[PDB]
Amino acid sequence: AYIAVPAVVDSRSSEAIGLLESFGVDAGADANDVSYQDHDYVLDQLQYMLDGYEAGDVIDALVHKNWLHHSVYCLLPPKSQLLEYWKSNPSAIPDNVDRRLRKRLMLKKDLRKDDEYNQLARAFKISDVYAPLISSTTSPMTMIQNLNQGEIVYTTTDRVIGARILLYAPRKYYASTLSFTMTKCIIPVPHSRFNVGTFPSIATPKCFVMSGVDIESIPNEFIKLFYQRVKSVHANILNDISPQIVSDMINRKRLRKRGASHVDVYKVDVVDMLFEVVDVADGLRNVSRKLTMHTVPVCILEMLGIEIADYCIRQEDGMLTDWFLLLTMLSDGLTDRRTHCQYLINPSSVPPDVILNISITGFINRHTIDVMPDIYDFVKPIGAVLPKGSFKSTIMRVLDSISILGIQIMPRAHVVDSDEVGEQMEPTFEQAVMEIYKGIAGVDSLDDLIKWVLNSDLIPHDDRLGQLFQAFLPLAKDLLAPMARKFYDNSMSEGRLLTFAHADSELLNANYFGHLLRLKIPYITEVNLMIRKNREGGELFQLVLSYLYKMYATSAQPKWFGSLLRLLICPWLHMEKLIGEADPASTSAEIGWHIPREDGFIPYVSIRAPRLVIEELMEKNWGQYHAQVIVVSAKAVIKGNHLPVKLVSRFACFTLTAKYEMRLGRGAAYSARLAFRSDLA
Amino acid sequence: EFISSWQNHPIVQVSADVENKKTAQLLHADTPRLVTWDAGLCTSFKIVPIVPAQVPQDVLAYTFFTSSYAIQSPFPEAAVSRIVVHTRWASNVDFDRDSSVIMAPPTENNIHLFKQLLNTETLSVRGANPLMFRANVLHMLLEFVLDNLYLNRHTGFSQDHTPFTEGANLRSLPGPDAEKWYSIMYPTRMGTPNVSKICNFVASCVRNRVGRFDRAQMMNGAMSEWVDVFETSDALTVSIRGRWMARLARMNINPTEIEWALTECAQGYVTVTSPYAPSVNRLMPYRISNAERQISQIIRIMNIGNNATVIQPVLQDISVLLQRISPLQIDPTIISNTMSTVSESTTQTLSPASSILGKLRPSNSDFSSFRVALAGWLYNGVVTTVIDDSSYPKDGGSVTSLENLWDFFILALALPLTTDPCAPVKAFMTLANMMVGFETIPMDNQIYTQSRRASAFSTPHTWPRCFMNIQLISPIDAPILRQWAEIIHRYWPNPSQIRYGAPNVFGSANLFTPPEVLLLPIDHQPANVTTPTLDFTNELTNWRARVCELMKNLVDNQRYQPGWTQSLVSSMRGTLDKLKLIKSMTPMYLQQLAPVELAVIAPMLPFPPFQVPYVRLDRDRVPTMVGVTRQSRDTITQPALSLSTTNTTVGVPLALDARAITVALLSGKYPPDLVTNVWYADAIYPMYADTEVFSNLQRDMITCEAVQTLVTLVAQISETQYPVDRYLDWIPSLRASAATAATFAEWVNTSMKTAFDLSDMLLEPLLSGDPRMTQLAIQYQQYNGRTFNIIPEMPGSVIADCVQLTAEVFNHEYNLFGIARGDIIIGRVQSTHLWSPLAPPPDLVFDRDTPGVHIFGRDCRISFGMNGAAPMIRDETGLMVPFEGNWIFPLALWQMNTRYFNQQFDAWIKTGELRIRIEMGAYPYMLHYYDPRQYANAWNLTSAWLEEITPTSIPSVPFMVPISSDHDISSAPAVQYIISTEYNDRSLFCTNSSSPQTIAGPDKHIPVERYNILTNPDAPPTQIQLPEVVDLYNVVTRYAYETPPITAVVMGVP
Amino acid sequence: LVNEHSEAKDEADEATKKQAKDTDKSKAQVTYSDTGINNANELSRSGNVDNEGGSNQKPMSTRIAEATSAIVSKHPA
Repeated sequence: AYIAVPAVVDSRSSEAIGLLESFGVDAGADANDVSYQDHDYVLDQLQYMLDGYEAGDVIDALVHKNWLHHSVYCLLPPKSQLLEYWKSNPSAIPDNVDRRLRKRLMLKKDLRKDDEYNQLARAFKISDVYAPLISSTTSPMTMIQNLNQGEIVYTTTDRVIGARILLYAPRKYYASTLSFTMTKCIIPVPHSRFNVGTFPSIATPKCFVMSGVDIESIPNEFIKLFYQRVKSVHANILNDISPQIVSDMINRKRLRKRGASHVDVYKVDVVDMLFEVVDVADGLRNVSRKLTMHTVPVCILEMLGIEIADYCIRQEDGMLTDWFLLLTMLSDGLTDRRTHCQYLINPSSVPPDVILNISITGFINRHTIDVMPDIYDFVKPIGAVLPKGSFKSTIMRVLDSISILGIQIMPRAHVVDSDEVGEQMEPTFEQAVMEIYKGIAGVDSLDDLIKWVLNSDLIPHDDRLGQLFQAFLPLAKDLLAPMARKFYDNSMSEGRLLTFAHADSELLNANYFGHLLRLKIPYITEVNLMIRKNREGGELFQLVLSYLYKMYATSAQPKWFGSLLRLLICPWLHMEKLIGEADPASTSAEIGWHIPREDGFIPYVSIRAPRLVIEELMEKNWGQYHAQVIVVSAKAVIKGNHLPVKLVSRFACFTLTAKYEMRLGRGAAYSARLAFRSDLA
Repeated sequence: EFISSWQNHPIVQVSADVENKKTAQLLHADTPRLVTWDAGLCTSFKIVPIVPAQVPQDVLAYTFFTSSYAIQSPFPEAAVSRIVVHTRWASNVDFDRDSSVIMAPPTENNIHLFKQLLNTETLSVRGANPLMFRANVLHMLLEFVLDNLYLNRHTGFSQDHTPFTEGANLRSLPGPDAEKWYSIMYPTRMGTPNVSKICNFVASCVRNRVGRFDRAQMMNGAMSEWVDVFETSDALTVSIRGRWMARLARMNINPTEIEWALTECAQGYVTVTSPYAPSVNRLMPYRISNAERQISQIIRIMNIGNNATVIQPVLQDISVLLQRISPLQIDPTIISNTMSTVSESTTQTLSPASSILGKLRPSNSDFSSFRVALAGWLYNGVVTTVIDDSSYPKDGGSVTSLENLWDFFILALALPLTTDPCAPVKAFMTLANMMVGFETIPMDNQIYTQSRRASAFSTPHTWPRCFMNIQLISPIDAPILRQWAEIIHRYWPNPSQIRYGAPNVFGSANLFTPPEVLLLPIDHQPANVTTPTLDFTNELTNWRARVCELMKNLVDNQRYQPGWTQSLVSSMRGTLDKLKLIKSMTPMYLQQLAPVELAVIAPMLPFPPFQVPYVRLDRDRVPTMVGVTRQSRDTITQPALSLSTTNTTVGVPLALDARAITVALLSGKYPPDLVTNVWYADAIYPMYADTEVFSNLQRDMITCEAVQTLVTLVAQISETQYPVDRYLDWIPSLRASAATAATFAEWVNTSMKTAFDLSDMLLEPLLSGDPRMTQLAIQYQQYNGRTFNIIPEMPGSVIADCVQLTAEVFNHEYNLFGIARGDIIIGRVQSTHLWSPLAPPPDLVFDRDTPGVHIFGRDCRISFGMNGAAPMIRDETGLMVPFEGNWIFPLALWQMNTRYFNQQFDAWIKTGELRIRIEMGAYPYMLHYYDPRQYANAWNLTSAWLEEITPTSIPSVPFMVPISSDHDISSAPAVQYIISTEYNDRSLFCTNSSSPQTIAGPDKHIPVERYNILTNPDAPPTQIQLPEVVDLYNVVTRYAYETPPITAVVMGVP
Repeated sequence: LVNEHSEAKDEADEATKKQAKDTDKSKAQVTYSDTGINNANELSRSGNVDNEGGSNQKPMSTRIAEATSAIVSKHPA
């Protein structure tokens, strides 16, 4: 029995992690029933093969591989080197060789100028001795068929796929080959009742395939392409099975902590959420819409209790509740299940498309995804760009009240508001924007400007907004940009901070330093403004301002906001399940700038991890990075290069932001290198 | 300021799409998901409780009722129960078609289903526009059909161990919690201790029609091939699945004909084998009629219409495949070696060898352009390969220049390999241009004179008279040029043909040529040996020889020779002689091997060949136009009449390089020791392990299926030229325009794409243009005016038939879909009787022919009362009438004057003696149950309904129906305002199902006709009562066929 | 629960493997698999189907378990 799952599978590692129940298959009693095949080297071979062939034909050939049949390649040297190899140790020559050549190879003479061996060598080719051969001019289908029957397949090239590669004559003879991928040395497995492999094969009428219909949900690119092609060619001859089916067929006759190893904390499980917008405005109900939420981590769902029942998402105030904000905040948007277009949420209680009560129905997909955004090479300050009307205050307040493990991640002091640059000038940017109106003919007041630019439906005329931008852009680029530049330059001094902006071009024109993120929201931001009362210049002015910023932004696809909160929260929440019991003295750490004259030390990064991980961290070259500290409210500046992220770990979830302060006197600018001042235990 | 603005960027959608990726579609198309297996119950109708049973009660002790003993029941034990459609509510499928149709119990609102299509203008969430009811219903029916396209699966059985049945075999459902299914599948298995409704019904049934009925056990020790079982189901879905399986079975093939087809298509170079023994009835649905292939081919042509970027990558793909399979490869050094031997003097200012080698420059990458030129032969219908402008001499050249002579030589050898019909004229004019001033000929007119660029002559109309009639060229005044013209007429290559393909499996997509036939612009002559040797008896060899001889005559002409030194003349003629006898193997390859390779490759193309006849020099038969149509004109109905004036021309030229093709023609070599039957056996073997062709066949089937579904559906809301049934006219619908039809077609296309899991694009070319007059045809026209057209006679379509069947059924079971037929009557009725408002007593209703009624039309106008006089309104007969009696309104009349009418009539309706009948046709409805023993007034519901009517939307009609009782009860007054016009209460299933009988309120036993098999001892087991009554207990056929991959059963011999 | 064709093929491989071991050689000289004959329609007896021709994806006892559990009635309230 063979089952293919849409994830990379390895013989030793994927077993330790609950890969099957990372999808949802229980598989209670192991009983040595499930077995895994290593397919990583197959993926590497596929990547290498992509350098000489189309993806489609390579995939098509690879599909026909039988994974329950054992076979392997046998790399050979080039011909000229093969003969000279046979000259040394003339005991490996196959019996198929011409007797004249064999007799001449054992001559024990130098054979430099034999002048008869020359002709014999010239009129010789490898195919005369080895029947199945691949010579870099062979279709992949031929290779797959050759491995399908027979145990040894001979080849004169390393660009082959499907199985391991063994060596013929010692490495000295192979000079054209340099890759060290999986080429086994000259030195030289059964099947369980079930077998799990990444790839799906059609070599048998009943090689099963996992659910695998959620093509978009597959994280890895290569696996996604493989599955897409397979179902786009052979849709009607596949045996699709669901996790419940797998659980049954594993636990048929039997039903009636991952051991101890290093644990990654940036692998989280997410599910698709199905629900609807039932309206109970009267004693009866409605089924107005059916929607889906895409990337909801399981840790959050288990943390704050989520059953399947008739949930209400509004309080007496009239606005949305906090937990619903967080839940929608951690996802990748919504989608209507009838029309497959994107969906956006109306926050206010305004008749068109109101959401008051919802009812959960079920959870369909489940897979593990990496959380590292992969643009996090170095530990740098973070700048997030959100449009106006994005619940900034609510998000900040909710984030501040998170004290998971005695560290209080994301404090209010470590975040800077978008508008903070605004009041640096005694006349803020906003009143200058208000006064813009004087530069427009036919407009005598800000109110006149508002009624001029809008068309009674709160829509810019798409031309008058043109001259609004014409007048507004010089103000921004001549006044806001320099003050923003100084503001960010000073802000970097106090340490790592979370920065919010309204358009990325603000940060670009201010020469901002650090990771840049453009994030969007699954809501109608514009409607969020005019309901928010107690505005200074009127809500309509805020609408016009938001339109101006949106036009000011660059052309770049903004990711979902959840990609940030997931990294901010989920690793810590997962690690709490492991460290929540141990002694904090041993399972804690601290990274900071060292300055000799008790001793000067200012914290930089806070580390929490198990004892073994911290001990491994203890021996690292923390002295390689230097900075200049000046002075409790101390502040420093890094010279050279910033700290690479992998130096921390793929383990040991840490703090994204920090504030510089000296623990208990002349102002000094001595020097700094950072040291692993974590702890003794 | 709560003006509800900025709610318009909502649902308003987007249709414009940038579609530069036609190449990806053309090179590879997603396969439809045809075969799917359902292991659950083949049903879509669910009985649901509405009001919990009156248990315990003061009349009967609790020990009487069956529920008190925790006995499972086949039916809900409730005071009221109803039937609700819920597609695949019990299914257990492997692949989801994601097109479920689900309603709620009528006590729960269901309005959102009927506002799903075109109510983008509707504001309220509780309302819907009546004028799109028909469109919404059609969409609902289409999704209902699509969600049920499944094949029943054979699971397994087990003999009963209890005396409840006489040792029947009971089928076991998969999945968890299978306990509840056994009580639902087999109602007859229940015990009958009581006198209650359910027990009585069960006791009045036959006892041997349960469980497994018949089976076909072929192989001892394998799965039974199929079985027949008595189990809960519905006749409608059973019929749908039966016809679906019938279509699939018609599309079936078996391994033997598969190996025959594969052997045939490989021209005998590949041998494959099939097993010879009792099989297990695999299902391999790959055979379709030629008509579907032609339809798909025409659609595919219309995509690439007049665009070069869409077709060019296909040619590169074919070139790569040819280079992979062909045994011909470039000789690196042949030209240089043969030209290094010519003798010449070092004192000459010029050297012919230098010039020729400089112009040739054999960059070895020229065989790519040679291969694309070869591939062009298969698609002269849409692609016309031509020689690029840059190949011709810049200013026109001159015969005295050596460089121009070599350019003419290159062009002369390159031209005959292109598919351009106007090639020979350009070959002649190329020399004519160089020969101007030196030697003159008469031309047609002052525009296309002898000094035009040769490439300008591109159409048959520009063929010079002197070229078609040789005698006009003076043998004295123009010897060389007349000689060239004679050579062109006498030695231009002759087209031929060759047979290919495997029609009995692959069909044939040829349009203007006979099936199996593949045309070539070169005469094919099969080789009779497998060890080729050099030979000079070829068309192209003769062509090269004649060209060399013409150049040699030109050099030696006494009027031109004295301009050259004798040594240069000798060198030039020696070079020409060397070129004449070069040992290039390419002409042999083209004459003998290349047609075989093309015949092998062609059936496996993703885009099958599309050719028009090759004419050598018959200027009358040169094709001039190829067009397709997708619409029809205003009144024309017959496609053969509108095809001429409603076609769009299709085609695009492609530019090639003469230098590269000449290099290919001059420098071809074979492997040192070639044996064709071994080389091809080795090369072709892998490429017939590809199963893409069958996938393409399935895609082609779905294309025609969808086209027919589209036309049938559109023929409902509008008027078309095709005959069609019509059962949904009573449902109101707006006056459809072109935009409405386009939107409806977009919805249909989206639904079909979603159902079959297609990620590419379908039906899109038809969406452009008006979909109300679609028709498929193609034609081409010769120069002389004779035209040829092909009208593919549309085959059947199972989905359209099944959709129409479901529509016909809906004409009787509309209540089950939460739809009420007829009209409503608004008027106060106060009494203590318990008749259901859905089945009103006859005396309360009236209609247009009832005496003493008033009918109202478009002229609504009211005269207010003065000084106590009652207000009056104008009848349709011109009478002034007070606000009393019985009236009749078309509904739109109230929609357009909602507020005024409410304000004027609500008081009289509520308290006076006014009763109104509103004409609706069809409308969604809502139920509100109430306790008979308590006072109940329904004025609030009717008031809300009346006040919420909008000139765009109306809400669901509310009804107040009493709750049935099984024991004596008191009575209390009830005030009713809304009643239906005719019977609309077919949805109800049973009342007091767990009690001995119903005393008060509406009464209804189990519908006996729904269980005709059990209730009637004389009915044959396989009887159905469609389309009037859908049954709930049927005979279902469950299959266990295998669907192996092709390569699993047919394995080639390496 | 393995396909009959698979078992016929899987059994063939094992027999071939033991042939090699019996003759102390890596590659068996005589093989029961990868022969010229296209014996695709071959079936081998497997535990996937019961004696009624039904799928054995659920055991007989368990199928009887659900079957007669739906007929039981409990002592009244």
